[PDB]
Amino acid sequence: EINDHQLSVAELEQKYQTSATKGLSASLAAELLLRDGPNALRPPRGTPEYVKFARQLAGGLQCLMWVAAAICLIAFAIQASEGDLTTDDNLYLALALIAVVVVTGCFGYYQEFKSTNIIASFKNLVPQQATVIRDGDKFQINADQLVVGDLVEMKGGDRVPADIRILQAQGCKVDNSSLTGESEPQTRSPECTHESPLETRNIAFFSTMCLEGTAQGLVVNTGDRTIIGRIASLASGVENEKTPIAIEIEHFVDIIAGLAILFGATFFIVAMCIGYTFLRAMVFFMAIVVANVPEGLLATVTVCLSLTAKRLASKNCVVKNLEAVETLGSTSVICSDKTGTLTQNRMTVSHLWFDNHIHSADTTEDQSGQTFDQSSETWRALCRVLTLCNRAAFKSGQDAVPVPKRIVIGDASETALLKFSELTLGNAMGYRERFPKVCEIPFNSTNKFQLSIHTLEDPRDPRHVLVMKGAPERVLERCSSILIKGQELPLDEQWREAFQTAYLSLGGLGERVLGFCQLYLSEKDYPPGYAFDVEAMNFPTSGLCFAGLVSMIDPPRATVPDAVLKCRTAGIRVIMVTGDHPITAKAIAASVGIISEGSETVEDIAARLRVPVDQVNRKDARACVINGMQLKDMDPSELVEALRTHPEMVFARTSPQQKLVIVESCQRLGAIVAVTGDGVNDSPALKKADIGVAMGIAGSDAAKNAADMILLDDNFASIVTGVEQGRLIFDNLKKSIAYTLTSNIPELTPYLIYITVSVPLPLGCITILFIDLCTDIFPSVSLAYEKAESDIMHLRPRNPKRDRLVNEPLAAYSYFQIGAIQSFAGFTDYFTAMAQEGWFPLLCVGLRPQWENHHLQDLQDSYGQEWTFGQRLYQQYTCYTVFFISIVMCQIADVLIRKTRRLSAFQQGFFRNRILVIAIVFQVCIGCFLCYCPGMPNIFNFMPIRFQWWLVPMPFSLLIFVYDEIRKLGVRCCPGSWWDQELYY
Amino acid sequence: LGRTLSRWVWISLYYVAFYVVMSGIFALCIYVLMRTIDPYTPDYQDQLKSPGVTLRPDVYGEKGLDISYNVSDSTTWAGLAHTLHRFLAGYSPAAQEGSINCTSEKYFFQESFLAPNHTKFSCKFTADMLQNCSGRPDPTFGFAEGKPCFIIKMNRIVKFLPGNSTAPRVDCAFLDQPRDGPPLQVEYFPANGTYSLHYFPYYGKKAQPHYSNPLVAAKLLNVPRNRDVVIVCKILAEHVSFDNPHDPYEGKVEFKLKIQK
Ligand SMILES: Cc1nc2c3c(ccn2c1C)[C@@H](O)[C@H](O)[C@H](c1ccccc1)N3
Ligand SMILES: *[C@@H]1O[C@H](CO)[C@@H](O)[C@H](O)[C@H]1NC(C)=O
Ligand SMILES: *[C@@H]1O[C@H](CO)[C@@H](O)[C@H](O)[C@H]1NC(C)=O
Ligand SMILES: *[C@@H]1O[C@H](CO)[C@@H](O)[C@H](O)[C@H]1NC(C)=O
Ligand SMILES: [Mg+2]
Ligand SMILES: [Rb+]
Ligand SMILES: [Rb+]
Ligand SMILES: [Rb+]
Ligand SMILES: [Rb+]
Repeated sequence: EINDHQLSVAELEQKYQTSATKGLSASLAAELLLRDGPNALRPPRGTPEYVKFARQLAGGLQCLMWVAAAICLIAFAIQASEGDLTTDDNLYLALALIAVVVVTGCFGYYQEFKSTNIIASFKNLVPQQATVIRDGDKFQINADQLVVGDLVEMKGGDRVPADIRILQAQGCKVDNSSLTGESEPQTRSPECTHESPLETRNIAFFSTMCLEGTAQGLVVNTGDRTIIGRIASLASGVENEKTPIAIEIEHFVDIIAGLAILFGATFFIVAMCIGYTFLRAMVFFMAIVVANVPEGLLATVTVCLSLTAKRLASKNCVVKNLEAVETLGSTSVICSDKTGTLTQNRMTVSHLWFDNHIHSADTTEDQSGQTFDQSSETWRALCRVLTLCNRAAFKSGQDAVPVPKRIVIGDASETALLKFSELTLGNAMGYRERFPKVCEIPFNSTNKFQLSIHTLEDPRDPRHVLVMKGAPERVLERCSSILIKGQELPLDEQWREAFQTAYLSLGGLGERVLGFCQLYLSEKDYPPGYAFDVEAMNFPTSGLCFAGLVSMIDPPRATVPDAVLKCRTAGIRVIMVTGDHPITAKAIAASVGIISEGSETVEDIAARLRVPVDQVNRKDARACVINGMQLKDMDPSELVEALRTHPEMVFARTSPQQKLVIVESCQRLGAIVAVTGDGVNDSPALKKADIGVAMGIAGSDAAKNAADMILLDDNFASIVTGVEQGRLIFDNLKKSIAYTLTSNIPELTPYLIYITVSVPLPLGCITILFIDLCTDIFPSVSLAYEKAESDIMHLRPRNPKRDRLVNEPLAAYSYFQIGAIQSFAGFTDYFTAMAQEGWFPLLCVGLRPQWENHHLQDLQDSYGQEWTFGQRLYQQYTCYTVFFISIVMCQIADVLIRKTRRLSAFQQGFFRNRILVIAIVFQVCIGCFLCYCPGMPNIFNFMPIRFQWWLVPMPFSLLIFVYDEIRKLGVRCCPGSWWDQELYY
Repeated sequence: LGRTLSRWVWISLYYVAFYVVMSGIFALCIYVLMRTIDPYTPDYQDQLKSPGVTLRPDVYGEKGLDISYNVSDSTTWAGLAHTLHRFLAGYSPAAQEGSINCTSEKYFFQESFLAPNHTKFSCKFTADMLQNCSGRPDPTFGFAEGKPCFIIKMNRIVKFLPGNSTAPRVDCAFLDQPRDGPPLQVEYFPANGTYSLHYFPYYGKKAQPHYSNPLVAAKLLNVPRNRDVVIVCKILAEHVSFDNPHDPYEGKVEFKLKIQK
């Protein structure tokens, strides 16, 4: 790349077999097109859709659900050697496990397809073109047809077609705001300025836009060999990290798996001691390890994550993975690109100087801010000089698009002036067409002014307006009076000096100061119809009357200055990463709030104190601006110390890779980093981030493709929604998972006892399946429609290593306390239903052999009555159908108690969550349908049940409510160490 | 996890306390449950709608009762006969001694307990009623002559009445054998196959400790030799149903029989 802008035209036109005058040949240019391929970025070469659904099938919970299904099928072999009966339960359980993983994967694939298509519903499929000189002729072709060495002509308003070396140019200015963050329009000259082609001036870049001027050059690189291409392809090398929620789900599948292995090993050893054969004791070990696995928790988690993505979509924020919906609530540091993401990347007029006042304007797009004084006599003249002396014009049919977003045909300087006249005055072009243009001299260095002589509106004035605009010091050397407070006062040394003190004040803010002067021409010296001339001046090029100054800059976006504030009030550290020069960075960091008011760098303390920066101690500075040249000289230890030592940080003149280094360092130190971005300079550092947000309109396709979140409206306020909802689901999933976890023990303990005491089987697999995959989905999903238990948006960011989604207190509580109460409810109802129909609890002990024997059709009960296999099979089904209702009625309490973790249900409100109550009703309705529908006795294992056993568990449910209310009042009333350490989940 | 050894004791005490609290609740619940249970009468007895029918000798190789034997080999029917005999060792004259000689043909209704230790009186059944299908004079119960004696018993349901009009009778007959082969010729002992109506109602083991179910026997005379046959023994009574497809042993017992000579 270095030895292509340093060459001479003689050596270049031999390298590429072209001419700087005549261009490529029609033949060679069609050969190079088949050699080097099209001048287009290479899309990802791999998109197989089957390997797209396969990825959805893989996850931590999915891995457990997969290994447990394999365990079930291996059990269906250990239990096929010894021929057993009703063994098809294992097949149902394993098939349901695999079915859940499959259908949740299908959901995920569908809702990623939807997102990608939406993100492509805003993309521009209009071919970008170029003007090519081939065989000596200038014609217009598609940019994908250009080949290395072709002669290209660039005009104002034309996107640069390739990576070009400037051979000749007249005042050409391009917007390298994708490669660099350079808001300030950059000049392109045919002469070598640097050798890093990023900072030299003889090179134009692939996806940059020619703001103003005219140029002619040689294509030095096409395709993925352009600077664009190598940055976007480096972005392919970086590999996205696991989302935080994925790490926490993996820690959860560590907890449940370790608990399963402990449980199964304990009861395998116990079974060998009891006298069971090694093979059958190991089948029971397998049964325990499957019982710890949750069949439906993946479904409810996926549904919750989808319901908090629909919300964000309605706030014009689309997520690619369902996992991104949480990631912004765990974030501790936000890294943001200055241009485009934080600013508007649109030169608008910011300030003015007239009537000896520095007026300030509304730089916003919503026009929310406060405008200036628009009543002075001077303002109307200024709004005439700026309106008339503007050869720019809006494109056709944009009268519904907002004025800032409209496409204008004109210079960077003139476009802002035209939009200013449109907003302040309205119908700027129509107003300009009330004053014809007799003569004009727009762009000459000798005169340095845009002169336009117009004729006044009324024929009452044959007088002629002379409006001219240009650099203020080129204006004042040609003016003699100043318009102040309804008067034409003369230009004393004082007025000249005040003009200078305004030029040098509005230009110290990093703004484009432009000066405007005007004069009224006589009806006698210049009667209507004067024939003006330029070569021999016949009009006044001197003795004009100053109107005012107008200054333009790249302004901050509307909602950004408040968005970063509400982020910072949540403990999030906002850091800026820009490629623009340091002064602009500090300005748009103070404005938006990254740098607090009253904060000063080590270089500012050295001006307050007039001390060498060396002696100023660093710890006394809370801000710092670090350039790329001195970020490349800095080792890891220096970065960690400088990052913590100065809390508010602005990184300047960074590169694609330096941003990646910053993100990597923060992540290594133990932070969850989020990158907000636009343009190809952020595609590297948007992948490595835990969440990459891209502007959906102003962002380049590379940064919108290497992202996880797309803001379709470019509203930077959506970030401060993504945190709170993202926080809520964490706290609202910690609840949901908790509820579901409780169901393991009231299901396991039946079976654990069916072998330990040899009682008839209380609960069967076809019924635990109905508990997990039908009755307990609506409750847990409803638990995410809850509301905040604190000012979640003021809480400091969650600590990754201490604060976890599932911790040992949560699982231990949900199992050993609550699920133990549920197991007792089931056992009471089991012994009760059996005793009412003839089997007292003592006889139930050890009865399973004869209960399950197919050869005993005369088994006699506690009353001495003799039962066949079918009669007591139906009664076993009754034990099933009462343990079923025991669990569901003891979990109608669970959903309510888990709707809060610290506050009581009375305060929040029992019925405040609507979906929760709908789910409670649906739970009881599915129970009644399953028990009392004709045929369910043999379709499934549910039968009509007496109405006394519905109420045996209700005491237990109210015990659950009482226990959780007391253990929640224990934490809130007494925020003591004992309760919070031992009894808080 | 060893977070703190001293704190471990306090939370261990909390967990043992929680479990013993709920264990006391559970124990109280089972005891109040058992105090709500009458010991002579089942509280609900829902699934005991119609009675089960059980057969001796009971031999299931697979897929139900399959009794196949050779008359010329004592080892093929000795176990069958011994199961019959050890079954009837409690239907013995001096082992059924705790009951009373029952001569009331219509019924045995008893509303008050008139036996030692607040027990009730029970009806009697000895092996003699099975005149030919007893150890007297054939200790093979008909199996050595190719005329086997299969004894049919009905399951007992507390205060269950099977119909007053006549007595329940076992019709044993060939299942799907309408061929030129003749109907199963059976001689039932007691004659006419009647379970006498004074063995109903059953009032529970606490009420009638010495109660023994009535029995009927079928001497299968017509059974062909070296042919696998299938026989259905149905009990015909008002309150007895034999059409249940989820209990093939409701009011009927079906068995496969092969006598090989
Ligand atoms: C929690 C629980 N698990 C079972 C269960 C059965 C019955 C009741 N069960 C209960 C209440 C049988 O169908 C099977 O042994 C089945 C099984 C077998 C091997 C491996 C995994 C599962 N597991
Ligand atoms: C039947 O009654 C007689 C009296 O008629 C009595 O000896 C006994 O209870 C029964 N018979 C025998 C032989 O035991
Ligand atoms: C039953 O026994 C009697 C005498 O013991 C005998 O006369 C009669 O033939 C026997 N019936 C059958 C079917 O063998
Ligand atoms: C029955 O047993 C005898 C001797 O044990 C044997 O010879 C005969 O073949 C057997 N009958 C059949 C059908 O095998
Ligand atoms: Mg940008
Ligand atoms: Rb045992
Ligand atoms: Rb489970
Ligand atoms: Rb203002
Ligand atoms: Rb990413």
